[PDB]
Amino acid sequence: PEADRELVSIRRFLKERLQRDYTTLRGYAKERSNVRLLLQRTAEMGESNSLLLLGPRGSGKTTLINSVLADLLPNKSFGENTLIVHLDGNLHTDDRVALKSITVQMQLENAADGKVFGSFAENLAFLLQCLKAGGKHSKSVIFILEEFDLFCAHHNQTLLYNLFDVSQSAQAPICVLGVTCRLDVIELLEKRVKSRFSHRQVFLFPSLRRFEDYVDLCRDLLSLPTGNSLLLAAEKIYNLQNIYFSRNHFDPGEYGFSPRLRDAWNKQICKVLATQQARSTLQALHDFDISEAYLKNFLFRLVAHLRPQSPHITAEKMAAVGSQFEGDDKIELLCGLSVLELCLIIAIKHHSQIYDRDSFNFEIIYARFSKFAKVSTTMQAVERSIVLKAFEHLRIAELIMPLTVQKEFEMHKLALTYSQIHHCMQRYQALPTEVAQWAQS
Amino acid sequence: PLQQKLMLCTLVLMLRNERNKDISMGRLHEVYRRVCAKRNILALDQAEFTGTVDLVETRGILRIMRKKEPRLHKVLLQWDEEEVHAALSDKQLIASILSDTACL
Amino acid sequence: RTLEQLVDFVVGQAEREVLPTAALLTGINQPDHLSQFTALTQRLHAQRAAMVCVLQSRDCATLKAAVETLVFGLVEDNAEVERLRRSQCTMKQLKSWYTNNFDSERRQLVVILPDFECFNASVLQDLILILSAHCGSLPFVLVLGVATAMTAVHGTLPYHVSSKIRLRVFQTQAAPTGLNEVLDKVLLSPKYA
Amino acid sequence: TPSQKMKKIRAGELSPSMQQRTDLPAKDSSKSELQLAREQLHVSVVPKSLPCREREFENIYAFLEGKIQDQCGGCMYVSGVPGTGKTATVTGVIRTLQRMAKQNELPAFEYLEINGMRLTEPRQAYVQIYKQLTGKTVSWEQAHALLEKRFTTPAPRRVTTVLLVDELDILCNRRQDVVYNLLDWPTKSAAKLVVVTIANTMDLPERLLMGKVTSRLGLTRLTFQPYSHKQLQEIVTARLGGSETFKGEAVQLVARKVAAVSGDARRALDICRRATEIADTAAVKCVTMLHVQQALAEMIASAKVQAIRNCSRMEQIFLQAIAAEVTRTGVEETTFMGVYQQVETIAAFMGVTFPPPGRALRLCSKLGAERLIISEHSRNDLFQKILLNVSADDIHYALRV
Amino acid sequence: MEAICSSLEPLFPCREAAIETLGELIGDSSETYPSAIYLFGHSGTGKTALTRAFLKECGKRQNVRTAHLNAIECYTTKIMLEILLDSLAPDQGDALKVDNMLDFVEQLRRQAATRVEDQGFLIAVDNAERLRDMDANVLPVLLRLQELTNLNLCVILLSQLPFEKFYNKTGLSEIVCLHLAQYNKAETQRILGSDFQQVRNQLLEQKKRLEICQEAVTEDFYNNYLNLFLSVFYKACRDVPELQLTARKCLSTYLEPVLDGSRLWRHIAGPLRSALTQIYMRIESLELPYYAKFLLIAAFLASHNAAKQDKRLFVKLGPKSFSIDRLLAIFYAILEEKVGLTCNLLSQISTLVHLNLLSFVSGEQNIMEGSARLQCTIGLEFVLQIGKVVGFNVRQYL
DNA sequence: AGATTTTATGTTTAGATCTTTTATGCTTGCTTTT
Ligand SMILES: Nc1ncnc2c1ncn2[C@@H]1O[C@H](COP(=O)(O)OP(=O)(O)OP(=O)(O)O)[C@@H](O)[C@H]1O
Ligand SMILES: Nc1ncnc2c1ncn2[C@@H]1O[C@H](COP(=O)(O)OP(=O)(O)OP(=O)(O)O)[C@@H](O)[C@H]1O
Ligand SMILES: Nc1ncnc2c1ncn2[C@@H]1O[C@H](COP(=O)(O)OP(=O)(O)OP(=O)(O)O)[C@@H](O)[C@H]1O
Ligand SMILES: [Mg+2]
Ligand SMILES: [Mg+2]
Ligand SMILES: [Mg+2]
Repeated sequence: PEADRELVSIRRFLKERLQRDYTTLRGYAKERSNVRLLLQRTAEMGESNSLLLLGPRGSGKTTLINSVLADLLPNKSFGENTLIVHLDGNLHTDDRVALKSITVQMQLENAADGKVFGSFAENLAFLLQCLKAGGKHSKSVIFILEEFDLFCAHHNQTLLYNLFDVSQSAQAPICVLGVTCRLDVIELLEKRVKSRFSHRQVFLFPSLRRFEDYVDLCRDLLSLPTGNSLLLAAEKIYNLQNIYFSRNHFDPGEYGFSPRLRDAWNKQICKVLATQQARSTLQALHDFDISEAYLKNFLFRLVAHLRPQSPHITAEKMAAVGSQFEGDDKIELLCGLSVLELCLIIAIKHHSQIYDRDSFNFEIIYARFSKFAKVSTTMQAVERSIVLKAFEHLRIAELIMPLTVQKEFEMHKLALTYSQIHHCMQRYQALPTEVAQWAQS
Repeated sequence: PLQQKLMLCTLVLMLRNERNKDISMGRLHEVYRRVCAKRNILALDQAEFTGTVDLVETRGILRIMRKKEPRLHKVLLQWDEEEVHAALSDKQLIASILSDTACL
Repeated sequence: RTLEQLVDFVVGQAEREVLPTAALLTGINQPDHLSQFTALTQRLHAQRAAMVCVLQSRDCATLKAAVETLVFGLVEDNAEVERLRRSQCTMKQLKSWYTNNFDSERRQLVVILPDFECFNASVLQDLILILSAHCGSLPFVLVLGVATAMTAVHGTLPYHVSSKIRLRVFQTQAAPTGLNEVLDKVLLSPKYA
Repeated sequence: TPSQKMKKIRAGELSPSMQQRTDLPAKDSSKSELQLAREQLHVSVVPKSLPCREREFENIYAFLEGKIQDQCGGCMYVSGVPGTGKTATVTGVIRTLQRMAKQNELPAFEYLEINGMRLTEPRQAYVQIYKQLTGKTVSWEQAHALLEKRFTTPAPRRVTTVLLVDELDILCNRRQDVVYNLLDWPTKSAAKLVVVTIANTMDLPERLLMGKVTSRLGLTRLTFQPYSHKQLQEIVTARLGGSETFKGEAVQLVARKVAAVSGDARRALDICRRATEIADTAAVKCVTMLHVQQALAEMIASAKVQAIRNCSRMEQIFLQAIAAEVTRTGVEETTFMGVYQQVETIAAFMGVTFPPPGRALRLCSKLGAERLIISEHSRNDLFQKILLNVSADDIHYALRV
Repeated sequence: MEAICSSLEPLFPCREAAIETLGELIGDSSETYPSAIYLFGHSGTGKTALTRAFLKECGKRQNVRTAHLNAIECYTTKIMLEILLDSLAPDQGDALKVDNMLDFVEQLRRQAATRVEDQGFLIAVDNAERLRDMDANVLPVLLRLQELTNLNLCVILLSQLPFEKFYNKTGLSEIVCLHLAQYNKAETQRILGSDFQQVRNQLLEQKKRLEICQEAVTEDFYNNYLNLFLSVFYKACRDVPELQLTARKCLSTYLEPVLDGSRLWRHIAGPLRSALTQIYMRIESLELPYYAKFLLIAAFLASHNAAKQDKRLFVKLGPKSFSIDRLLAIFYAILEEKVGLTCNLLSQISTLVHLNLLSFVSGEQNIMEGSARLQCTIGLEFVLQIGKVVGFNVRQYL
């Protein structure tokens, strides 16, 4: 069957685009132009700059940096006159780990095949002496410090004070480039380190606060591109792979759709996104979080469901994944509890409603439960030990949290709003009527 | 610097008008923004205001007790106001800020 | 008699997920039972049915120290049947050592816990979850030494921890019965002057 | 073998070279005049003679020339807010003294220098000072012993040695042994050491140094005041030369709005470079005043109202309800439960439904990662505390106007 | 992705939706993986066994390298990185060494290969709730290990908690949440009844009883017995392994009238309501010395009678704190014999503390200085039993 | 010219320290039942 395999090619294409498109950048014209002209002036003119990408998580900061590096690196001038040192604040948790990584990535004489010799002090002295020994004739370094706010937390901010100071000095032309999500990262800096920082800052707020931009983004993310665009994209990716993410990138030349298939797919995508139901699902999704990582997660859950029996995306499929997104996940845990733990939570809700959210105890809740169990005519048979193990089963799900003493007398707090328990009372399967009457009063 | 003058005048005003001398950086910045708004001059953001108060701290006029977050840092004046008034050397401005109770 | 029943329990697990485990309702007189557990290690080594670690409460203030003394006791006990530093006796090294030795033949990995009442509760529950995670790959048996009663075992083991427990209860004879036996057969014997 | 490389490094017999460019740097004559101003305005290009720091130059020069010619030794403490021309003036005085000693108008002298933030440990200064003497790298104990053998023992012909020490507050620690040794060595007659110490705080010897260390530091002191409205203009117009690429009102606005904040000179020399880069993309060859206004608005940024306006609608309802609970309860620290109740009230007013609390914790985590609010780890839901980091009037300014 | 779900469905009845979602997200290895998946559910829901069978079938059928973990084992991050790279970089021997998170990312970056072979990696971390209690850079890196290593890997996480508990101050990357719902009564009956041939073979290997059982142990009989079992036991627990391990013993009691010649429900409903009281206890009287008994009931009166009532009872919320001298005073008041203060009596106090019959609510560091506070931790019925064996009527002093 | 303790050194983790802040407890000062 040919129709069974074109859908597999479409699904692998859309999944590979949603997951591995590390250099494509929609939007940010002037900001990308600022970052590109700054790195270009550092590589050519020997200026020592510094920059600080800023913005909410999920906006394309790493994608912007990868786009600028992917368009600058194959120039055979930026690639020959500039060495690039990535650093990350989650992996380089101490100054000496980041310093050994700097010594390796710059290929200094004391590195020797990835095992740096000498102490942290000797590594800092050799790095600063190599940087002081250079000049405009030396190669430009481009430091890229992702998670810069964690680099601010290091002792004395000492590595930061070095990395800025070379940028303030007539030494090697380096370009420090922090990338961080906090909008007030600059007040974390020490006043000396803040003085040596050049205060230019690039904010990357997403450009799709309007809903129509969100619908256009969801349409462009699902449509199959024209084949000449696949040729130009594969040409650019081959140019960045002849010279890091390039070992496992998109490579869109592996997939080549027929014009009738691309036309039928883009027709179905425009017809689905013209519907009021898909627009209502995207409206709720945009109302929660506008960031592109959220939409790509929703679209990956949508594209993953394209079985050969059902090739087409439809508005009911987007409504099903959107109903999967919006549901409360603590009510779905409360519905899985057995009737004894549900009676314990109802006794906890009664003790909280009566005493105005005072902290409870296993003894108080067991007494309030036994006052119902003596007349329940189905709960007479339970032992105190079974109710105690049910209370511990409530405690390990973090539906009950300790105030931070014997395990039967420790004070506790309910972790639920009363509306969540009230919706559990309606969503519960095969609830006995005695518990449903006791819950009302 | 003029922003350091406005910071010292708002700190003297909040220390004079209030029995509780537990002044945070955010509680001081929220009054400093209203004072700059009534003076019809542009106010610094909190990220620059923290560096301004840190630069005033080097003179010994203040002492900042650090906390977990930059908003929660506690400014503590270490000069008396009779010295702060002679140090600012702009009595026509301090007479305007200290008579501005309504902006607190 | 209780020794033969415990050895039959360990060999029956060896003939064959939850870890099998054997509560031993021993008396209040805790120091006396080290000879009992030593006789259990002597029988299990003489049959070549198992290798035994013994986890004292003094050695296990934290989960790290408990795992280190457990792996160190199993490896050095096997070395003493036929010295790595205690910093490097990870459970992964225990799995690699068991595969290098006894995968070709199955010896049980008995872990005596003589003073069950003296343990930290969180360290003991985390250790039971760790030993339950390795069942199938590593055959563990967890005999215990409960000086009080089984209600203490049901109290210190929560719903999640007791979900992975298949315990069997053995009972040591009462201390006054042992005193009466010693007083009648020894201190009143005709043969001593 | 690597050990021969490390031994040649620790003996100093191989200089630490850095890789050179494959392509030659561009010639000076191809540059535009605006590029010439952009490279004269770089902060790394120190002028040969600093404008507006003549009095401090005469002070440090008279102190160092008297300490060198008298062959006695001593100490000095210069201090001031960053960017005020401290280290540039001290190195300019020392370069002038070296130019004078080269012509035999002055006795010759050695010039050691350290910096307290280039050292991982306070004791590593002993490793570095000895590295400016012999060039060997040794352990700090052997280096401290050899430095005591050099300074305590009179060995003619001993030459005068000037030990500049930037960043004195990093070298302190609790024991204060390193700063005590560095200030105690000049007091011995055998050592001709003249130590100069640069720092930021004016009150450092009384604030954190010990009483004997403050007694050794002495009463000779100099304070670098912040640059005023006029000196910052003189600095930038000295950097530009005779070029008219900058309007005089543009430099006046840069100096007027930088001197009002800090008095840093690096801020003025960075804002003028950004103004040159802004004028370059407009294809004009003169930096007119609106380019300076755009560069000033960019580099004294205040982008939190843009962040609140760019938030998703449920996050804006959350930011309204946190300020509503702050106004209602009075205290500035609110639990998540009352914030969620005010969220349900505001969402019932606006007509949109709100996400259930497990998604409201995701909204609170996003605002706490963006630092629009301060919030705890999410493991203690409904009882976690939510400080508002942005001011309450900024939220209404974002969501109304 | 079809063969894996076809091979897992017979092992896992009533999980066709979860197996279908797992085989759509991380089934085929040629297709790119989501960066992280978080499936969650209650105890007994079958997530550890499901991810183990799924990772085993994907590793046998395809090119993937699997790595299963228990995060309780990783008290330090170096243990987790060494086990993860022992599984994802096979046959490295004892030469394997990982210093920190950076070395793990670099050595995983070395494992990337050509796209023709379509390799994949998979990491399951059971007990993922412990990941938020450790180094606070393990969880954010694990949620973007695919972007960091440039490598086709998904990091599955397994916990009893929703992902709303897992957010930190710095935020987190996106994750594909998945919910394993616990079964209703009908699906639980189908799951308990899915092992019918095993119990039928177990009875047929265990001789008139053999033919009278094999002619009457057919599928409707086991289904009706499981209906009679779940009519009483589903109220206390929905936990499937506990229902299995109790239902086998209850069938062993239930089967006797059929072997010995409705008409069954009352004979089992005797024992069935006895097994209901022994639920969660997984089983297949504290003798004391005399003066230890008096010390224990005196500690119970000290923790149960409050400080003010001793003056009226002895001159002749929770359990209360009591100092050791208050315990000795109540012990001498109730003893009515007056033994001396030997070493053995205070040794009995300390060894009652060591057995968790008493407790140290405070003090601890200064037991001898008199600042120590003890708290009795036993129930009233054990005290009444001790007072029966002793002959001291405790209820007079309460 | 190569293997072995030997020693000197650097790192890391557990413990001492500084500082704030919060609390039970030690004492006080009335306070009030028997
Ligand atoms: N402007 C954009 N153009 C293209 N893709 C984008 C853009 N913004 C976000 N994305 C998508 O969002 C997802 C995450 O983006 P990205 O990795 O750039 O965020 P990030 O900058 O790493 O955030 P953080 O650094 O805070 O984790 C990526 O899959 C990327 O495809
Ligand atoms: N009076 C001046 N004239 C010309 N340029 C100046 C003047 N003052 C400062 N600069 C420029 O600003 C920079 C200030 O560097 P300098 O080392 O003097 O700062 P600093 O006061 O030592 O800072 P810190 O105290 O943070 O170490 C110099 O590189 C110089 O180019
Ligand atoms: N749908 C099912 N069909 C058959 N057996 C099941 C099913 N669900 C669970 N089980 C059984 O449950 C047993 C163990 O469950 P498992 O340990 O996977 O639960 P868990 O979620 O890991 O528990 P915990 O969260 O407490 O670790 C397995 O032996 C398995 O046979
Ligand atoms: Mg990133
Ligand atoms: Mg300086
Ligand atoms: Mg499990």
